[PDB]
Amino acid sequence: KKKKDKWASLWNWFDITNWLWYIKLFIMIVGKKKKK
Repeated sequence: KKKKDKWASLWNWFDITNWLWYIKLFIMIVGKKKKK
């Protein structure tokens, strides 16, 4: 493999979405625990 590439950046970019995936799930769950 070689640095400097569209795929190489995907590792540094997707890295931010790795945990961000859970966030989207928190936005929903947080609405359930809310209750009346």
